[PDB]
Amino acid sequence: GRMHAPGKGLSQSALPYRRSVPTWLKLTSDDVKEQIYKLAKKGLTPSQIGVILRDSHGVAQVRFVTGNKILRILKSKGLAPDLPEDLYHLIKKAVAVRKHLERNRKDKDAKFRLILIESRIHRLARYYKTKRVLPPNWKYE
Amino acid sequence: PLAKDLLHPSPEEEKRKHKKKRLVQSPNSYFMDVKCPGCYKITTVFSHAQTVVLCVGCSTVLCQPTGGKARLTEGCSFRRKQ
Amino acid sequence: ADIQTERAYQKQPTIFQNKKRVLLGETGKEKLPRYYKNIGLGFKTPKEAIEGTYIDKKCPFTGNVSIRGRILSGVVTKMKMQRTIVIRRDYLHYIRKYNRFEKRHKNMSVHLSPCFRDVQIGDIVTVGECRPLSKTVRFNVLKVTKA
Amino acid sequence: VRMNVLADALKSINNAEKRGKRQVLIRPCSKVIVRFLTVMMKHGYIGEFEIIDDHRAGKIVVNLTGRLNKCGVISPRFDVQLKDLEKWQNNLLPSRQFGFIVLTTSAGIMDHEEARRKHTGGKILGFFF
Amino acid sequence: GKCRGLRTARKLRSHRRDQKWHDKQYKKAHLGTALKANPFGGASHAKGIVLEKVGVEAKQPNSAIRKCVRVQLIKNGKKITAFVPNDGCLNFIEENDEVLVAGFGRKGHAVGDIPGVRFKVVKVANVSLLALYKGKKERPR
RNA sequence: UUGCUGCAGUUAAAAAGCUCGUAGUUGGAUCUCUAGCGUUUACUUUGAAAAAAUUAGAGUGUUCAAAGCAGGCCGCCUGGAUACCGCAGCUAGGAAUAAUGGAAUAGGACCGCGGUUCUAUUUUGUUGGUUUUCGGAACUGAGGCCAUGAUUAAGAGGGACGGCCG
RNA sequence: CGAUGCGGCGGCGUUAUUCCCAUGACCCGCCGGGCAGCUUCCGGGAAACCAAAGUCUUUGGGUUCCGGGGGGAGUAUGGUUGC
Repeated sequence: GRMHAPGKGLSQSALPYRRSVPTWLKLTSDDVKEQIYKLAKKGLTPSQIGVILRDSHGVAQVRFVTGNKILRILKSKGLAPDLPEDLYHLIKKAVAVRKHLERNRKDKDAKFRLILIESRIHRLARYYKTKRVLPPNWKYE
Repeated sequence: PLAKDLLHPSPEEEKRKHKKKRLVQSPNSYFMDVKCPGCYKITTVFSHAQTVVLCVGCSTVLCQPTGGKARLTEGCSFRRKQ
Repeated sequence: ADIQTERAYQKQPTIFQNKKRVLLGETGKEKLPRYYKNIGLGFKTPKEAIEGTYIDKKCPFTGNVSIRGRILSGVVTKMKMQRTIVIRRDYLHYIRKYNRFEKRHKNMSVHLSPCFRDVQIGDIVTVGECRPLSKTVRFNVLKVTKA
Repeated sequence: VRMNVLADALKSINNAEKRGKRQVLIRPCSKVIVRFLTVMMKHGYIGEFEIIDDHRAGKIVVNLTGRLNKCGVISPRFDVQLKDLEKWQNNLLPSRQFGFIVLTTSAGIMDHEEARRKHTGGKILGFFF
Repeated sequence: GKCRGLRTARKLRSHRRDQKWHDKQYKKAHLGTALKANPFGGASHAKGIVLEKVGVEAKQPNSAIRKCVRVQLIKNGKKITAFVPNDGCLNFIEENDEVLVAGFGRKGHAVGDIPGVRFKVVKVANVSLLALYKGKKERPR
């Protein structure tokens, strides 16, 4: 089921068997790379970049056409962000809830949900410190 | 019950059954090409799409983001690719 | 001096450092002959030991310590003493009633020769048994392997 | 979450056979399951099976003959010696005439009778009769 | 649910070890609290001096006067009530005699009829009551 | 009726009011040798080491037996065996199973190539002074090659976005 | 097995936004996750009953808390928290 919820939701992406590039795809590996770079400069997230490239330009899977993933391409050049996507998003959700809580002292629900977010930050931070993508002195405030 | 070929299910039963609980996984989504009424240039869009997409040819909205599949604008004709 | 920290003079007891030298060799350069021995059980003596200027009577390469008995390993847990480190040894004790194991650790103080420089916490170290050196130290660091 | 995939695989086969289904679906598929099923087939309990290969992690579809009484997993993987094997085949098997304990040994995954023949201990995976 | 893991020997041993205290027999045995409270102090038989003869009434369903003796022990010098066994054995006992008493049979608990007695008289004045009952001996005068 | 094998917990005695969480335990597919090695263990099989007595057990008519270590043949031919000995520590095979890592701002592997310092203690029959190479190291300025280097994306999990819902 | 709540997917025909589509309200199916219900000799249980309280002598998926005849007793004492 979920991390911090009783729901057993089964809703994710089902990537097809055929890894083969579609015959109708005109864009080449280098052309896609140039597109990813141009998108990345506008200040976007690998998630958003992948969605925009899937919707607009008709690239089913970047890793199939190029042979490398979005964060990996941006890492290889050096247009990758300092904090990983998911940790950054948890921190901005945490500070948003804390900003709400600072006015509302009675909102017990907000306090409970903050505790649940903080737990996700710490559990993800520990993993990133284990893989040595963050420094070992990295704390949360 | 008791005799079904789990190996070779009938293709209509295969399509009905959930995308993740199929014998071999395949997405229900597809890639389709759009022909805008006030333009000559062709564009490709994802069946369940999430961003309002723009045709830079005439600078007009094509498909709308919805709960499921993206609703195309009136006049713009969609056709299945492979 | 660089090597001279204490109240008494530090010097290798085998080495004599007051030979009669003539001016052609005196004014040329200054270098004391450094004593080192090869410990037996296929352990190469580190270059920093045969080249270094450190003075340590408990170094197995450049001191009066003969390595004999058991050769064990351990992981470094505390480097917070003078030329000695606390290492941890993890093992599984088999309980036959249940037919299951329980993990147990032993922390032993080992002497770390000042040759082994820029050695960090967490890496594995192979230690050799020697005569007792302090109250609790009976083992001497022979070689380091990085994590 | 899922731990010891073999446990789910053997439990699935057991329930299917008790219910009287002529085929059973196992997911996911690992070498350990394939070798275990191979040992079960070699002695003539299941017969032919197919490995449906998707790119993620395979599924097995097993033809079931009405022969298998029980197929159990032993968790955790206990350390079994030649001297202790009498005790195990005395405890788990229903008779000394038939039934087999499947050990993973340095030689490979194999039944207890072959383990005695080739003279090597290992880890107990499961039993069937 | 029981933990079955290969490295759970400590958990199982710890649990089994502390859960044995909830057993009535083990706790009464191993904890040195029964022994000091036991009038004999873990001795099969004990010797005492008679205070007085006493008639203890039986339980509700069947009425009778059970003949007994109040005896003060030799080792710890505390008072107990002992039940004389066979018919007319009370006649052979007199006040202020030396008497060997044994446990009744039910491991220091009561009897079917006679309430609040643990002990029974086996010897009187260094002579077995069976011998005085069967007339194989006579009370030393 | 203390349950590791092997017990219970809706009503018989029993699941914390509820969620988070460190230690603890458990953890998804996937990779077919050049006197030094090979990535290191756990596991398993073999070997030496391990006091007798005891226990199992060979031989032996104590008159039988529990025993004992004696005895048997007409000066002789005998016996006083053998096995087990948790764990851990030594020793040599196996490599299924289970942990661990070998190259990701390439100071990565493998090949021949430029130089700085020092040294081996053979050499100009032996002997004193300079310069050497060979034997052997760290530091580097480049070059060629790798089919050059990232398995999959769990009906595991986090996060993103879309239109709702209460 | 028929309903139901939220979302998605496909499809005759009624209606409203005049009409065409396109959105609502219905109608008939499907898929996933929830609140449940009816039926059943799957199988359990001492039974009452339970599609879990099933897959248990054909006994091992992972892990936490926890009971050991009835009273004494959630009592006495000690510790700790609180005005």
